[PDB]
Amino acid sequence: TYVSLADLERAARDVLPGEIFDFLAGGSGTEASLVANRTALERVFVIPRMLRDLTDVTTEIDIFGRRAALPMAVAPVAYQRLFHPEGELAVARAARDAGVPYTICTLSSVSLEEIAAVGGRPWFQLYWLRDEKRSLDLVRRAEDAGCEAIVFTVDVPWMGRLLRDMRNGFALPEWVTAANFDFAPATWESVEAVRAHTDLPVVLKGILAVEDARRAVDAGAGGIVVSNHGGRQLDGAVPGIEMLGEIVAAVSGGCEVLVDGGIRSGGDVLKATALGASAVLVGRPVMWALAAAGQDGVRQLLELLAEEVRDAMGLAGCESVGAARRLNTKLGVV
Amino acid sequence: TYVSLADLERAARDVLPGEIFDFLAGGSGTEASLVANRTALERVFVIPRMLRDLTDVTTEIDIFGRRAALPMAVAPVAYQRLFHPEGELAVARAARDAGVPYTICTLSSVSLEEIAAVGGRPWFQLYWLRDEKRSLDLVRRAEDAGCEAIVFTVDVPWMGRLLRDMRNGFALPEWVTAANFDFAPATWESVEAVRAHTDLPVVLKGILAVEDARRAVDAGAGGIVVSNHGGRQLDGAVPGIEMLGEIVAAVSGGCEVLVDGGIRSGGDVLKATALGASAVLVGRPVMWALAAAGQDGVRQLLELLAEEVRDAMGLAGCESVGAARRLNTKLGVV
Amino acid sequence: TYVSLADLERAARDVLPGEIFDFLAGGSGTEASLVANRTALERVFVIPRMLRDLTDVTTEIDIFGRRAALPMAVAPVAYQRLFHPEGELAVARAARDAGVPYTICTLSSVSLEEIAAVGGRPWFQLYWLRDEKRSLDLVRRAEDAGCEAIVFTVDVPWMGRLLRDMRNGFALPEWVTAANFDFAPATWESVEAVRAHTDLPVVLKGILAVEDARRAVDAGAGGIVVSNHGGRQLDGAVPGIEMLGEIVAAVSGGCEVLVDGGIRSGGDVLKATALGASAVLVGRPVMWALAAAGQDGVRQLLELLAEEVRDAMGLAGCESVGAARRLNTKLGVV
Amino acid sequence: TYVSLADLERAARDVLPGEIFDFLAGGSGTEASLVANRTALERVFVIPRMLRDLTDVTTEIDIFGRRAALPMAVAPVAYQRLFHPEGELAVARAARDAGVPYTICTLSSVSLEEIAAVGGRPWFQLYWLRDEKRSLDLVRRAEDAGCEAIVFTVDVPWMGRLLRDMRNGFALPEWVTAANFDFAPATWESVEAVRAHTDLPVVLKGILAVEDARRAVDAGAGGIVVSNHGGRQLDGAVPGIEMLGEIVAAVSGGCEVLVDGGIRSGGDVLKATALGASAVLVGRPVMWALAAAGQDGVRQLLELLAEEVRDAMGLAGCESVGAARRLNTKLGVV
Ligand SMILES: Cc1cc2c(cc1C)[n+]([C@@](O)(C(N)=O)c1ccccc1)c1c(=O)[nH]c(=O)[nH]c1[n+]2C[C@H](O)[C@H](O)[C@H](O)COP(=O)(O)O
Ligand SMILES: Cc1cc2c(cc1C)[n+]([C@@](O)(C(N)=O)c1ccccc1)c1c(=O)[nH]c(=O)[nH]c1[n+]2C[C@H](O)[C@H](O)[C@H](O)COP(=O)(O)O
Ligand SMILES: Cc1cc2c(cc1C)[n+]([C@@](O)(C(N)=O)c1ccccc1)c1c(=O)[nH]c(=O)[nH]c1[n+]2C[C@H](O)[C@H](O)[C@H](O)COP(=O)(O)O
Ligand SMILES: Cc1cc2c(cc1C)[n+]([C@@](O)(C(N)=O)c1ccccc1)c1c(=O)[nH]c(=O)[nH]c1[n+]2C[C@H](O)[C@H](O)[C@H](O)COP(=O)(O)O
Repeated sequence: TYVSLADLERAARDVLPGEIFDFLAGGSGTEASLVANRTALERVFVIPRMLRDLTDVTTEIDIFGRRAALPMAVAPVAYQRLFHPEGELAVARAARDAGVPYTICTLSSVSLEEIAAVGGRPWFQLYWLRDEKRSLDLVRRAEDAGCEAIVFTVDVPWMGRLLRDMRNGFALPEWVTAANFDFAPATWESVEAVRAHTDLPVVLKGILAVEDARRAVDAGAGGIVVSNHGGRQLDGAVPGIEMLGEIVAAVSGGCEVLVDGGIRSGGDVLKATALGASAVLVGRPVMWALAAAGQDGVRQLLELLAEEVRDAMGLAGCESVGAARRLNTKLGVV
Repeated sequence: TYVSLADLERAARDVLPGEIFDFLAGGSGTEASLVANRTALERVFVIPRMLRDLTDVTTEIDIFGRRAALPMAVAPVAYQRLFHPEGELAVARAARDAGVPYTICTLSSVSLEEIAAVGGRPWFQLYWLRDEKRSLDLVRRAEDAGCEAIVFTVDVPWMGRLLRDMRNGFALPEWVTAANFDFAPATWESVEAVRAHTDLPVVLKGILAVEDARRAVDAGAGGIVVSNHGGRQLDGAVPGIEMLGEIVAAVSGGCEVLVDGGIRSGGDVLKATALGASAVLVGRPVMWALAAAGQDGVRQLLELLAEEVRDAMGLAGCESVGAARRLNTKLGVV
Repeated sequence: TYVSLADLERAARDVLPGEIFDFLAGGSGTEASLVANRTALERVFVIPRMLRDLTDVTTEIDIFGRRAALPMAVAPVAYQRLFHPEGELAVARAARDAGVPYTICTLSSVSLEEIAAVGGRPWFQLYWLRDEKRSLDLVRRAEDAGCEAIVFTVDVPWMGRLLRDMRNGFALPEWVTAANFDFAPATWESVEAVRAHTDLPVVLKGILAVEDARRAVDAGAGGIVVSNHGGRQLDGAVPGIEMLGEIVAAVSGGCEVLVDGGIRSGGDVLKATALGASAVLVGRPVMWALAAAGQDGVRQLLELLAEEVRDAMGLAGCESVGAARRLNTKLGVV
Repeated sequence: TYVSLADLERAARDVLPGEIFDFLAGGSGTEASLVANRTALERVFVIPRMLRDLTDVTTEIDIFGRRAALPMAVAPVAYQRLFHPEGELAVARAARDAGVPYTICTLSSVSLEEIAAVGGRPWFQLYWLRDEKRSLDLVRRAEDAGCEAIVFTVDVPWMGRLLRDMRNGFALPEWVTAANFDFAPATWESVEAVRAHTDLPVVLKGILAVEDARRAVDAGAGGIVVSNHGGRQLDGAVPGIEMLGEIVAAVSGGCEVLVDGGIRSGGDVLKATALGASAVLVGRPVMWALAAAGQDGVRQLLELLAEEVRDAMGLAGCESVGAARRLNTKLGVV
């Protein structure tokens, strides 16, 4: 029914109201960083290895103590009921059935306790709130509901200027709510409060500067996500993929280094791991599957990605994800 | 009404006679430098910083002793009554209300004494005239009218070959005059005469060679504008943005280093300051706002740019323009 | 009738059912490596030499002890009866008449004994089978039939995901069979078994990593083909042409270094030899000639390539292929 | 009537039979080098100098002892009566009136004695003939007719494959003859014979390798033309402009270094001299002027180029062509 992610997006374009598709597809400003995320992955070529034993090819990884089926998690994407009536529950169920971590947003259209109840060891994405006490109660909620990691999003002191939204007069419909509720910019002091408040690993999403990666490790982060936020925050922010190699070297095994932005295939996952990522986050494509076919859509996308990943690892001579990290790359043209 | 500068230009294209739009939009020769000004800014990506205190984000700067609201001034653009009946007065009033310096041209279609009377601490742009005595009387006029800086334009021994103008038979209409009047190429001797004749800071516009920047500082310039003149002078002249980093390093704090050409957004201002500029000049977009909506148009453009700038600084972790200058960049592709 | 290879392909597009043309033309995944093979050859420019003695310009080479008319062989392409009723026999006859080695596939639609009987010293391309004993009997067959080299294809643990085929529901027609029959991934242990089983030179096709080239030489390979398999295996695998220079230097005369992917002209052959290749393989264009005009088509293509090669060598000042290898190159843009 | 060279070519496209325009416009093979000649000049940007004394801006040069009005000569272009009934005489007259050297071809459609009689100190371009004695008699003819330099073309052991000509069945019409007559590849021995046979400076056209430039100087060449022959010889040969800087450094003042290919404006002339050329050759654009308007056309083109050159030198701060050679450049993108 679907052979690549490309045909998914077309499906979602038909199903969704254009102002919802635009909300999902769009970037900030002139969408330079949105485009650059794809340019970066397309410039990377792999140097595959030949003739290696591929008896037990496995795409599994251990991350934050738990096994995952792929080196991938579902990116935090707010208001998932915009794309399908079951919203976050459809996606979280498909993620659990696929063995892939799911990231519950601070701004989910279903409450985090409900999404966590689905099972499948989920993660919680935090946005720093007005006062510290509410922020730490959010952490506590997610911790009590059984979430396994606090994904502290650090690149949104405020939202980027999403011009597609401005020229649509797009507003949150009234059947979509911030189910976790009945906002202020974070600092390294905020990170310290969260780290002190939880035993869960704390993961900072939106690190792009080598020195912010070093400071994340010193701050006790269990990991970072190297990310320009899908090109929706600072327009002109460097793509995560372009900083990944440097950051991995500076961090020097001190924490997990994830990357997101533009992952559209198993080959892209391979590239990311060959540049040194522990895992990737996938955002928009998961929402395309959700809008096209609900939970079964996302399941199919996750299975198609699982096959593409295992395909690419074997054709490159990698029996484990660790070996994929030891691949070399070469930059190409366009 | 307007979300980016892009939609402004479209507005001005409708309102203006095509031969006036062409006069404003065009470059010299094959317009290679015109295009290259945009290519240069689009190749630059910022490495934003995270989690920094943004309590008092301020886009203000001190330049030539005075406070400015943004790190930006209105570029000198001759014959502004081509674009609107109020011409330079509409733009200067909007500049003053926005806290942004305005550059009165030697070739303004309203006299400099009138434009300065608007208030708002303006600057005077000088073209070297036939004989030294008239040139220095121009300086004296501008100094007496209360102008705060002499912007000595040094890259026009004569005008570039504007081919759009040749193929339109465009000529100055008879309702547009050089209101300052009832021309010869400048040299370093001319700069010295002007410097001796005024206590105002002297700023050389059109410096592109690292060694001309060094000599500007030795000559006593209070600053330079690194500029290929909007691609209207030497076609094939390197973009200012591409020389900015080198020049800033060679000048080593010896004078203010401004840049112009292609600034089209708050992100572009951020890029320029991350490459080391003290401030930028904006030319064509201001004229688009003037032609579309007179003084209120320019006010809106200046406010939209002010928001975009403050947006971009905060998303990049910069509480001051000084911090924006300490950002790193990375060159991308196309 | 035909002046370049370009007009051949058009001819084949008309003659062939679209799902057969797609099977021939297509790559894996998003076809990034397919495209990159052409991008790589188009970025390379030659620095020709002038005024050298061109009395006896000869395109001949000695490879694996035998003389060849051109520094080129026909790439292994399975199921050649898809393109013409005479299939591999038409191509092998044209190859023999042109003095160019022909590579019999494991998956040929005519048996290898028949294709070898055509004459013209052919080569045998091996895919590792289910059990070692069948694999080595294949080698033995080809050796007994008089094949001169075992081209061990090492980059297909399994096939790449050919999306053009998936979206056509393309399947092998019933008049096309694997005539050699009435599959498992290879390892360096497999290479060693083959080397021990034959006195023929063993050539590993699909080497892209410098260290796999070094290991090939240590393994006793008489040569390698530096190849990403025409962009049909790992999508995103670096083009052979981009690794050729490095590999040639690492191998340091230890074995023949061939390259394939994207060769479309005599100039391309020249580029490959200037980067250090001993010879190239040509795949798709030969099938275009086969589909357009059977054996006479391939003969014409081989003659047109022979002239283009000799043309390019002489205009570059090369009397022998050895001299072409001593040419320098320069990388260009797009 | 004409503002740039662009509008000339359009004029010639209308006037000329398409198979004649194609003969003039076309390159060899896939026309990669034809295109690359323009790409190379468009990637080069100048770093202009400011505020320099421009009292006596002069575009004149001394080359081979004689004064020329511009740093430019008309490239050798065979069979000029294809483009206009007056052929080489129209062009040579316009060249003389403009103070620009003219290169008489071995294959001119008017005899060299006639073209030289026009005046204006012309040059003779030599192709090595069947036997040495005829070749040296050609040199002697040109020397006796008063030619001032032997432009020995060294990059045509035979002609490139001009595919536009093959697909037009283009043949020399019967009103166009090789007026110098009633061919064999050259070697360094041929150069030595010519040098011994004439006191005229010998200039080798088609040098692209740094070491061929060194050997040209050792051979006693009074100069070289760094040229890939307008992309009509080896398709894929590096553009002259891309080798010019290296060659100028290796030659180290030992001979004049000219360049051709793609010169289309005064800016292009400036770029070439900033990379170190003594002068350029211009080919196709001169034929466009000849076909559009005969002798007056070429005169207009030469005057338009003279103005563009003087324009560009002054805007870059160069009072002499020597100063233009001391400009720096910067490579850009596309
Ligand atoms: C597409 C998309 C991405 C969003 C997202 C909403 C959408 C519709 N949201 C929003 O914050 C946002 N600013 O848009 C949000 C939207 C509306 C209101 C408030 C917030 C969140 C979020 O909550 N908390 C986060 O940590 N990241 C977010 N991302 C980025 C995502 O997680 C990956 O970084 C990136 O999508 C990888 O790229 P790719 O899609 O190419 O795989
Ligand atoms: C668009 C434009 C730019 C002009 C301008 C006129 C126009 C219509 N004029 C003219 O000299 C000129 N040569 O066109 C002029 C026009 C007509 C007659 C005589 C003179 C002046 C000028 O007086 N004195 C100067 O110092 N600079 C000038 N600029 C360049 C501007 O100040 C910025 O350097 C650049 O515009 C930044 O680029 P961007 O627009 O992308 O922000
Ligand atoms: C176009 C094409 C290339 C094939 C080919 C089939 C086709 C239709 N086959 C296939 O394996 C394949 N995977 O498609 C095969 C097809 C279908 C079923 C099973 C196998 C073989 C093969 O048997 N054994 C090999 O060693 N290489 C193969 N190549 C790659 C070729 O030899 C050159 O490497 C490359 O074509 C140079 O590039 P270019 O064409 O630009 O000159
Ligand atoms: C366009 C053109 C260029 C020719 C030319 C003929 C044409 C129609 N001819 C031909 O040899 C040729 N091979 O085409 C020729 C044609 C037909 C029969 C036999 C010979 C000669 C030639 O006699 N002796 C030479 O030394 N160079 C030649 N060029 C190259 C020229 O002098 C500059 O190198 C280049 O044109 C600079 O580039 P640009 O045009 O961009 O300024």
